[PDB]
Amino acid sequence: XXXXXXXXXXXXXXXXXXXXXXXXXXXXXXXSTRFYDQLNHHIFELERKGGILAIASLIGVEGGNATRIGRFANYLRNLLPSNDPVVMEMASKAIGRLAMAGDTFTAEYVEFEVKRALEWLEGRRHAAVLVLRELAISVPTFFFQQVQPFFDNIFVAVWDPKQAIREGAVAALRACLILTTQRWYRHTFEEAEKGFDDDRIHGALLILNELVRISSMEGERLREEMEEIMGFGTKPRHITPFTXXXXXXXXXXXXXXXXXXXXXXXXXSLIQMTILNLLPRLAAFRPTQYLQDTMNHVLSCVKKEKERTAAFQALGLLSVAVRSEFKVYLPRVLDIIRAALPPKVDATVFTCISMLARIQQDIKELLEPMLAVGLSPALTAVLYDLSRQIPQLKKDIQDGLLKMLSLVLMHDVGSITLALRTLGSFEFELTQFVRHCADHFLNSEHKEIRMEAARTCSRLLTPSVSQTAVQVVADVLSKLLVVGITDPDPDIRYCVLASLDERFDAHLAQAENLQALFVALNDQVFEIRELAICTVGRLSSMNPAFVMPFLRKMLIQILTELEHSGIGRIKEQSARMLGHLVSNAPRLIRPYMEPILKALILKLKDPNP
Amino acid sequence: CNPKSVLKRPVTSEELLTPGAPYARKTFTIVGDAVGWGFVVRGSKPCHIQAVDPSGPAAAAGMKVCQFVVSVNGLNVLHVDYRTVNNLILTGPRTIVMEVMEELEC
Repeated sequence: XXXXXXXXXXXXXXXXXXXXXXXXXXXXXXXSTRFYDQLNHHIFELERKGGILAIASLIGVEGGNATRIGRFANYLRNLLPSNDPVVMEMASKAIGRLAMAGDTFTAEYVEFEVKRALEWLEGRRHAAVLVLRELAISVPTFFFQQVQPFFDNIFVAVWDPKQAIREGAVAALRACLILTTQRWYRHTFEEAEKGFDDDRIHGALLILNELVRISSMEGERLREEMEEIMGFGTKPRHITPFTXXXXXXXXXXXXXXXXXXXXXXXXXSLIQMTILNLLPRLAAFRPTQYLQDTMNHVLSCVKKEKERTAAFQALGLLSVAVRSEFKVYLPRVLDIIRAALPPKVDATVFTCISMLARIQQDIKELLEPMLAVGLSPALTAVLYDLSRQIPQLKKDIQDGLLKMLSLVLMHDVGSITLALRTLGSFEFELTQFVRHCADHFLNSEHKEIRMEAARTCSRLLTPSVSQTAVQVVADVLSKLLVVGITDPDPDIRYCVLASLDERFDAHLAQAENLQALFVALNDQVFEIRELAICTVGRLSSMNPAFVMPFLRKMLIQILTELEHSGIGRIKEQSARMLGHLVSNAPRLIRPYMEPILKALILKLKDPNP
Repeated sequence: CNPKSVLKRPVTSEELLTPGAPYARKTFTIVGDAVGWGFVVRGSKPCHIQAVDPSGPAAAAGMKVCQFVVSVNGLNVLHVDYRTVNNLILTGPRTIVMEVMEELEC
């Protein structure tokens, strides 16, 4: 593990590289110490991306130690003064992961970086900013240790004519003001308004938003969820298995934003980017003159390009905020949506149609161009949440939506995968399709299609009296059992086995199906074997005449592998397996408890954890 | 004297049903918690909210004491007993969709 692992370490420094580092982290799970320090130093000095992948991954898994911290601290202190882009952000993330290790040296290491970060406040300035931002998230306590130097130095450095600093330093000021609000504000507004009085425009708006956005999360919670786009009554198992100035200056923040809603109409893409995000959240606190200054900049950016993506998102927040007064601007907004969709970016258009109602019967006619755009994860998430919020015609939604599904599932690869996610994501109202899908997965060499089509058929058999329907379910489940036994790819076997829920226990308990399951108890994968004995044990009440004789042979084998095999793993696996037997088949095991307990006591008096 | 009643409004039956005027409807979605939602509804006909835990998730998402409910998790419960609604909320999912009458200080 010195030179042989050095061959893959050199192939990691030279897709596969990220997996080579992921395999190194996985190698740190099983795991000499001196050779790993030399191997990390070999990759460091040479390339820098693989060196950070070697340092950070090992430290997280192998565990921070006084030896490891004292050595690797010098390596991290060398990267920061001078480094390339991309590598710099990776080295700053390796600081955050080291600072969240929870060691005694963390107090010294964090405050060492923070003190030097204040000295700087360009690979020096932006590095210190990423250090302070990640430490503010990971370590709130020591980030608060230097607050007065924090604000004073940063309000000077932010307003320098730079773009990388403005992107990161506001996220550090964001991370600071969140910690300040939960626990300065006068010194923030003073230096911000001094800076506002064209590089010194788009920065003030983010500071003004700080008072509006933190005081009212209601604006952010709508935007944060759209960007991403059990039960209390369950009976537990009888055998437990082992386990102020932000609101008073809110409109004032908008008053200094209203003037910054038409002044910087077209300056210098970068400034326009900060304007179009902030305006809806500022208006969402207090909506028309503020909107008119917003609408002039926002509406003009929708027709333009490089901003249309954020333009509808701002308008979607604006549509929820401005409820009644928006009806005047219906012809303006709807004409761009009716023109934008035919070209197919438009993933936002559907999200905002959900946020626009968040209504009229016109939307019913608006669906027929909407659906003609194409299969996207936003559209089907919207139409599901459309029938949630406004279930006026939930049947008409399902009527039209099933017509789309029929066209899709009648007739590349990643779309059919997502099309199965489409069929399987939200509720629906499917016999021929599934009997035809039983051919597709068998006759598909794509691993991901088989893995998803399995999830689909088991879900569409949730309605589980006509004999033909039962025989169909029996046929489909027989094909699934064949795939679950014979498929080479254990991932497909893993999904199928996991898909055999409580719902199917009436069908799995059939004689023919149970004879298949018995073969499955000799599976290559122990975990599937574990899950199978759980299923078989659970069925031992339904059909004890078959299950109890078969578990008896298995019980002997478990105790044979336990007692007679002189190997840690096999004995360890056998105990775990006997665990699942006790829990799932308690009737069988009670008469035989004294033999088992003597064997287990003997294992307890044996001289691997 | 064993029961406690904290609702000033004697009856709101048919007072709510009329559109507009005294209140403005709002829909509150409450997510389940390990310690429970922390609200009680004790209105016979209108099923008004009896009390709300100030530190609970419901109080964070509005849910003031002086409110009336008519629908829970979609199903309309405008005219049922409070205990019957209590059965529905417990038998339902962890996250509860609730509509609050939310009288506007009248």
